[PDB]
Amino acid sequence: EVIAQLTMIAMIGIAGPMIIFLLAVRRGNL
Amino acid sequence: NSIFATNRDQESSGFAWWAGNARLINLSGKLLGAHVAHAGLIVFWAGAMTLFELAHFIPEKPMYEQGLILIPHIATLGWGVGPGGEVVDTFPFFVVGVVHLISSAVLGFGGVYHAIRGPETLEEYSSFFGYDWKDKNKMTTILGFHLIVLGIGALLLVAKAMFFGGLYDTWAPGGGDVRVITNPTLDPRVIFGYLLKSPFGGEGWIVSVNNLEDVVGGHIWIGLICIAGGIWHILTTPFGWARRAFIWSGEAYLSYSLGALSMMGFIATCFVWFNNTVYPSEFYGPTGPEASQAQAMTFLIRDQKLGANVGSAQGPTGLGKYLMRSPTGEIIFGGETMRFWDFRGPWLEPLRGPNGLDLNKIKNDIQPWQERRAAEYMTHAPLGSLNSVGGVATEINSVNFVSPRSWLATSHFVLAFFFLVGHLWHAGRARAAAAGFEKGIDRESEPVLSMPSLD
Amino acid sequence: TVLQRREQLNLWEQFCSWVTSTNNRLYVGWFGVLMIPTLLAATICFVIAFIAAPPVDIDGIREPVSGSLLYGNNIITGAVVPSSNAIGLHFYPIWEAASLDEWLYNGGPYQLIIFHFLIGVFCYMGREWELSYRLGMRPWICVAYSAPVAAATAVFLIYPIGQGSFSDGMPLGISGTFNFMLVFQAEHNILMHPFHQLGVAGVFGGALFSAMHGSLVTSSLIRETTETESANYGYKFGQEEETYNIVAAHGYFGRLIFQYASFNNSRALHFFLAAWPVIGIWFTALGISTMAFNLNGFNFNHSVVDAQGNVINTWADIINRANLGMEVMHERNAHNFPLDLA
Amino acid sequence: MTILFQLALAALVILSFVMVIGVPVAYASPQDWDRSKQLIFLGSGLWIALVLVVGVLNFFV
Amino acid sequence: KLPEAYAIFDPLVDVLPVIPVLFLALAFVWQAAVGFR
Amino acid sequence: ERGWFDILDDWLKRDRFVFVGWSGILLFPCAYLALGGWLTGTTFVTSWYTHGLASSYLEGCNFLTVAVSTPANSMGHSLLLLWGPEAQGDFTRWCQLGGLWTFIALHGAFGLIGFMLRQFEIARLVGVRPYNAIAFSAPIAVFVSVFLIYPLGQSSWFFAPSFGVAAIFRFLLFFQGFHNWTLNPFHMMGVAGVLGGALLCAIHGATVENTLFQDGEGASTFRAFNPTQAEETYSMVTANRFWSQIFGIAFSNKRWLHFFMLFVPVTGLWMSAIGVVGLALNLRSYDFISQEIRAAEDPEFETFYTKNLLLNEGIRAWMAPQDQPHENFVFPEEVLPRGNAL
Amino acid sequence: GERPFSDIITSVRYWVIHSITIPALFIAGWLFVSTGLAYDVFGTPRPDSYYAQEQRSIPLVTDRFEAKQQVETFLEQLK
Amino acid sequence: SEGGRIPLWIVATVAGMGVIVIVGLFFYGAYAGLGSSL
Ligand code: CLA
Ligand code: CLA
Ligand code: CLA
Ligand code: CLA
Ligand code: CLA
Ligand SMILES: CC1=C(/C=C/C(C)=C/C=C/C(C)=C/C=C/C=C(C)/C=C/C=C(C)/C=C/C2=C(C)CCCC2(C)C)C(C)(C)CCC1
Ligand SMILES: CC1=C(/C=C/C(C)=C/C=C/C(C)=C/C=C/C=C(C)/C=C/C=C(C)/C=C/C2=C(C)CCCC2(C)C)C(C)(C)CCC1
Ligand SMILES: CC1=C(/C=C/C(C)=C/C=C/C(C)=C/C=C/C=C(C)/C=C/C=C(C)/C=C/C2=C(C)CCCC2(C)C)C(C)(C)CCC1
Ligand SMILES: CC1=C(/C=C/C(C)=C/C=C/C(C)=C/C=C/C=C(C)/C=C/C=C(C)/C=C/C2=C(C)CCCC2(C)C)C(C)(C)CCC1
Ligand SMILES: [Ca+2]
Ligand SMILES: [Cl-]
Ligand SMILES: [Cl-]
Ligand SMILES: [Mg+2]
Repeated sequence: EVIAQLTMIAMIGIAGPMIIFLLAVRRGNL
Repeated sequence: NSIFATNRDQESSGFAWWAGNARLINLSGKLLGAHVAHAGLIVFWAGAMTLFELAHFIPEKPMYEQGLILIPHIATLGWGVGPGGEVVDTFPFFVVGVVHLISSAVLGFGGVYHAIRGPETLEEYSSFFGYDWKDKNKMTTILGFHLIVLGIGALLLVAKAMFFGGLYDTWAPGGGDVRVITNPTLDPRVIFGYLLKSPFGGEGWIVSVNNLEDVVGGHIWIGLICIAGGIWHILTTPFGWARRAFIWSGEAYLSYSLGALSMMGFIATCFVWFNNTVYPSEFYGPTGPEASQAQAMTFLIRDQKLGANVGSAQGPTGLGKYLMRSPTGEIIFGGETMRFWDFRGPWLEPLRGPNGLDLNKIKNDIQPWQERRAAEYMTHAPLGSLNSVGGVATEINSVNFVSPRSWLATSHFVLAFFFLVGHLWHAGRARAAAAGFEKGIDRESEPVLSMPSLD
Repeated sequence: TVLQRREQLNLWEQFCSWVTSTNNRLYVGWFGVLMIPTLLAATICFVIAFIAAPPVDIDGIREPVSGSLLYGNNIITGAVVPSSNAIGLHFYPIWEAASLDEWLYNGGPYQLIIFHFLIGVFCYMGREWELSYRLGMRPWICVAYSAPVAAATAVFLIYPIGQGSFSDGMPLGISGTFNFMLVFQAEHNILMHPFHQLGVAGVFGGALFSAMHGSLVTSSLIRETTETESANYGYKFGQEEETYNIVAAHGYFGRLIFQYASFNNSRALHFFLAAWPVIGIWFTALGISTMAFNLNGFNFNHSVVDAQGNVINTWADIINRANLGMEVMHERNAHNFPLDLA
Repeated sequence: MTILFQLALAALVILSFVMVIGVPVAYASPQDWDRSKQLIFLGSGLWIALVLVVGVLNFFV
Repeated sequence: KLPEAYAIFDPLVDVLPVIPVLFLALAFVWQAAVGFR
Repeated sequence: ERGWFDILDDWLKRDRFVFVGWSGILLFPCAYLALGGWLTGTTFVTSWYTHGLASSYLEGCNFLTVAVSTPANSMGHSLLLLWGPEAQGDFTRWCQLGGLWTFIALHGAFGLIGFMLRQFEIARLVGVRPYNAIAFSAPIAVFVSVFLIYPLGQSSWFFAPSFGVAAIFRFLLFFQGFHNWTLNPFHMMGVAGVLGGALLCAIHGATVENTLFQDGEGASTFRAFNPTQAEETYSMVTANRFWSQIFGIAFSNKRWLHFFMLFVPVTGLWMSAIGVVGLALNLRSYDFISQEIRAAEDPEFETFYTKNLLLNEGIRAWMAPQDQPHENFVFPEEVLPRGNAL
Repeated sequence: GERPFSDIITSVRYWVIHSITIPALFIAGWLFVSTGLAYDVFGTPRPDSYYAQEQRSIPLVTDRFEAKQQVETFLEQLK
Repeated sequence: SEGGRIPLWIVATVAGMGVIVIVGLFFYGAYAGLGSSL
């Protein structure tokens, strides 16, 4: 399932930068 | 408030972003976080890679036709396999993978906690967990704790081998099989004799260990040595001669360990390339020497079946086409594989007598399973391309194969090499920093200007 | 026995002070204590063997190859020939031979030379660290030199180990070097290996950057001489002032390409000059050291196929034809079975 | 005993993804650390429990 | 193959081994967000 | 001033992000067309009708195997202009005939002229001596000798290098098998200059970085440099003593040092170009006559030189039928040179 | 005197413009191949056009001045 | 037209991810369709 594998790595791949972005918005302790 | 308001910048730390982890040298809490989080990465990979291997695993192909390196490690411990290395049960592979993957979440949790939430330095919080790199007694104490932990780890292998199902023994009489080790080799003349063997051909230093009794007994010794050494370092402080010989700093200690791991990496490269006892060829594929020997065996068998008298067959050079003498007289396979006569493997040894390969046994006693094994190993020689085209460099595309031995030897040579570079880098820097000139020459006190000219 | 131990102890300290002295014309040091005898032994044996050694049975098939000048070689064809394939990786010092005549037939000189040589250059590397420490320098010149050391180690030690024989180590000679390269391409397709490609970028780029840096500094030397003097006399050894206008040099190079492609920071520039060739050579040394375990260059032989199934050749397939020509001809009397497996 | 197992493992995967993002954000966030701390406890306890549930339920499918 | 009960998770298992690589890449996302200070 | 020439001169020499200059009128179109032709051909254009080879991403090649290949041997040294008598204005046929090869070679040649004129023009405007241009004469000598003089001496452009990664590897092995180019002392001097230049690049960069003065408090030392500063940023005196004691000799003159960094790779590339000019005429360093007379009379005499010729003979026989398709070589299997078994 | 690139590519105006033009260029290139036009502009054989069904010889150009007509003949020999 | 409103670290991350995707597609193509040897 190439569509499933691509969706999985998309959400996994977005998770990292999402953490940085949420903390930048919250002016967190980056 | 300001971009520079924290201590996590070059302005506060003296280190640029690309050396940012050096900002942690004297921040024991965050540095603890980095270490625990990194251990989570190691454990994560072990778990996730195993599940990937198992998901892709076809149990009726050889492991070494499937790009597997972790399942061979589990199978060597006797889990999941039976006679000849056949996979009888994949659930142990599944368990190892899941438990590592689950454990990596715990380590990652602790690592992230200590890295960004817990106390940044530990000394104010706890004298036990706090430390100064310059406190030599505290350094040998933590060293000692970890020596004890390592010694226990070595005894877990022993316990597996002797009390919890045994190990896979490629040498088991009648054919490779899982075997419980009941008589580990304890005689130190044997155990430490390995340490004094030449590393050159026909000797091979510790890489020559060729039976599980020596392997298990060696781990009994290492376990007790490490536990004893750990107790020693908890109860002692470094002697004067050691104090004067070493640099005492975090970066110096890092450099010692880099040199140590580099050495171990090179040792591992040679182990997986030459040893077929703790790296069974059933799981890892034949060694380079093994597959070269197996080709000679294959055409000896074929040509002898056709009527050739392989003992008297003179090759084009005057040496035997199939059989010749080593420089000390032993009967060995001919052709280029003359270089590989130190090879030993369970499919070949039934043909070996006191003087080497035995012509009578060669004429009368070669079994079909030996012909099969030699053919299999000849055609799974550890040669192949970076894009995993199996064969010699001139091979056409067709066979998707690079031996696990090549993958494991090359990766660990590369890693061991850069870790030697890192040893030199950090050892030189630690010396310069302890002496106070790691940032450059003092213009007002340049040493060479106070030296006599050379001429 | 009493204070005699102190007369021995200060004598040891005098020796230590001499060994580590910053005032010897050539620095000795503790690494030099190992380096000096091993390099002398390797040099002396190499010179004698290159001039006078008899032919060597490199491939263990009683087919001795002549390497020395007195036995019919010139500077280009001569070599010290690797030890016999019958020896393999076995350690073959003089005292393992029944005679010097046997030792010479079997390529003993090669092993003596390469083992002393490799100890020598590893200690030469340590010695570069050591003197920098005695002089109050930063320590990493030895790290740059680790690149050539890694490369020498790859061809004299790692590749023989992987292939199971010092008969496959690089010969100590000019034409023997080319032989090693050609057979290497046939057996590993090194040209198609990305670590060798990085090696080439390393040395092409190093030569480019050497010429670039040399030309840019030379272009902006400050006028301190007349036209009848070499401009080199405009610099005095140990002067405090810089001898060229780096603002002028940067102003040139920034307009040659664009401003931000040019270094204005001399320390960044010189780090780049160090790192580029050093990293390229590290990777090409790792190429040899990993093709030593037969993880070889990319293989695109017959990768392109038409709608019916006919192979459409590419330049990779033409490379393959050249590799085949070298494969089938090399060591023409040594193979009895169809595959060259080491 | 049923194939409810597929749900508990799905819950474990979802909860894991939620923790992977939420825990570092909470640890580095200025405000609402009091509320975050109890949630991290609860998420962690539920995570451990789901691991045990899946581990036990494994042997029924 | 994984035990059949877990088979639906095959595409996720295929992707997990790469996650460690993402941690190295995340360090650069983070450093860019603080301006490589 | 006034006068359209001076007004145009003003605009051409404006200080802007990308300097143009009079040289840019030649440089930018020719460089763009050479690069654009290579990208166009490697992405879309075949070599089926000139070589019997696929050579583009469109056909299934990868970055290592794509090329813009030379025209067929039957074209001779035709300029192969789009409007010329071969393609007769048909763009599609022009691509199939190999016209992109001469397009890239000729626009590339004039682009390199433009670039060296750019080095001169900028050096003159900024007021520096034009050593960077002088150093660039070496790349130009290499390009002209290899891509123009060599095929002009041979039968056709077909035997020039094709513009591709694997195509170039093929060119290297062709030169080994047919020219014995590794034996050529002009190539050997080229090798010495390239490797010597990479050595100088590494050693100079490393030496500066490890004899730096402490000019700031940071452990990362790049910030402690100021482009306008008068003082040397590293100690020439300490560097000189280090290398004097390690190696026996050291630079003492910074100007000589940086000139030498230009001299070595520039001279090496110039020497390799001279050798290629000889190979245009098959004027090879192929053999040593004294070696061949001895070996012909004495079947026990063997050197690394005779071993490499056997490899060359394999290369020629195994590679020529597909590499030279216009010759219609059919070599029956019984005539192919092969050692035992392989 | 021109505006810094870092200013340009961090402005919404830049991305408003190029959120249209960059995908348009990408899709045009895609269609240049997927419609097969690339084959005909450059004269590159499709996978079924290297050989005819019976002949297994390369259509090598052997005539300098009638090379154009010679490629024409080789192409009429397919299908 | 003012610079900085889209943070440069986000531009760099998204651009780099786009590079990774497109190069990843090219490596996928090495194993499927033309050039796959199959
Ligand atoms: C246990 C191993 C270990 C540890 C704990 C350290 C720790 C340290 N190192 Mg050392 N180092 C090591 C091994 C180690 N090193 C090795 C093996 C080498 C040789 C390569 C070095 C070479 C080295 C140098 C030259 C320097 C350090 C420095 C440092 C300090 C800062 C590190 C940092 O912030 O990097 C930040 C990390 C990065 C910038 C990323 C680097 C990525 C590498 C180059 C590429 C990885 C590619 C990957 C493996 C595969 C491809 C992936 C793909 C996405 C591209 C820190 C104390 C610095 C120092 O001296 O401080 C005092 C310093 O200048 N290290
Ligand atoms: C193994 C890889 C590794 C690890 C474990 C660390 C760890 C650390 N780094 Mg180093 N670093 C690395 C690689 C690594 N680094 C590389 C490759 C570079 C070059 C780019 C650097 C360059 C660098 C610099 C310049 C600095 C550090 C600093 C630090 C420390 C503080 C981090 C912080 O405050 O961020 C704040 C970040 C956030 C708040 C964003 C959230 C980050 C979390 C940890 C991500 C968690 C993701 C994960 C999926 C969560 C799972 C949760 C689940 C288990 C419940 C920390 C101990 C800093 C330091 O020394 O402080 C004193 C510092 O200044 N690092
Ligand atoms: C080498 C790893 C290591 C070390 C040296 C520390 C050290 C510390 N931790 Mg940290 N931590 C870690 C890993 C580590 N932790 C991990 C993996 C997690 C996730 C579970 C955490 C989560 C964590 C939290 C949430 C807190 C700490 C706290 C502390 C401090 C108080 C510890 C204490 O008094 O416990 C007392 C010790 C015991 C009660 C007995 C522990 C026995 C353990 C649980 C089992 C050991 C068995 C065996 C050795 C484990 C081997 C595992 C291996 C196979 C990987 C101390 C500095 C506290 C702190 O910093 O407060 C300011 C705190 O609040 N840690
Ligand atoms: C990770 C493991 C580890 C580490 C880092 C240390 C570190 C240390 N040990 Mg401890 N030790 C350990 C494990 C360890 N030990 C174990 C398991 C035991 C039980 C046997 C001991 C028993 C022990 C004792 C009895 C003593 C130490 C001492 C020391 C200190 C000086 C060490 C030294 O000078 O070595 C350098 C080695 C030498 C100077 C000897 C010569 C080495 C030769 C020249 C080179 C050999 C190289 C060769 C390639 C090795 C492999 C092949 C070979 C086996 C043939 C240093 C803090 C000393 C100390 O001060 O204790 C308070 C000390 O007296 N250790
Ligand atoms: C300065 C920039 C420059 C330079 C030096 C070149 C140089 C070249 N081009 Mg390139 N080209 C350029 C820009 C340039 N080009 C641009 C911008 C384009 C896109 C439009 C092209 C597109 C292009 C194509 C498609 C081709 C070339 C080709 C060539 C080569 C042959 C050119 C030729 O014979 O012209 C001859 C013309 C002159 C020398 C002009 C002289 C003008 C005189 C002095 C003025 C008087 C003329 C008079 C009024 C004319 C009367 C005619 C009347 C009697 C009918 C030559 C290497 C050919 C090639 O590479 O084949 C392999 C080829 O096929 N070029
Ligand atoms: C096990 C598991 C899990 C876990 C997971 C995890 C742990 C994750 C993580 C993740 C991550 C951790 C991610 C990250 C990512 C990252 C990224 C994606 C990055 C990228 C980067 C880039 C792209 C870069 C760029 C740049 C910059 C930034 C600057 C400089 C320049 C450059 C361009 C380089 C889950 C939950 C699924 C569930 C179940 C299973
Ligand atoms: C500090 C820091 C860092 C780092 C960090 C880290 C390194 C972390 C780690 C972390 C980790 C290390 C994490 C982990 C996690 C894990 C998890 C979360 C898991 C989970 C699991 C699961 C969920 C499972 C599931 C399952 C089962 C159970 C069965 C089979 C199937 C499956 C697989 C589905 C960085 C670099 C960023 C920078 C900044 C700072
Ligand atoms: C387990 C096992 C076994 C056993 C093993 C063992 C028993 C081991 C031991 C081991 C050991 C027992 C090791 C040792 C090592 C040592 C070392 C590695 C050392 C080092 C040293 C150093 C590094 C030093 C340095 C220095 C110098 C030289 C000069 C002065 C200064 C200093 C101190 C820096 C066997 C084989 C049976 C079998 C298999 C398994
Ligand atoms: C020829 C001709 C012409 C022209 C044309 C042109 C001018 C073109 C251009 C074209 C172009 C202009 C194209 C481009 C392309 C590009 C590409 C295709 C790219 C790719 C890239 C990539 C793939 C990347 C990669 C990488 C690197 C490099 C490093 C970093 C990392 C990575 C991996 C990302 C004319 C019309 C005049 C005329 C006719 C002929
Ligand atoms: Ca600060
Ligand atoms: Cl040969
Ligand atoms: Cl053979
Ligand atoms: Mg494809």
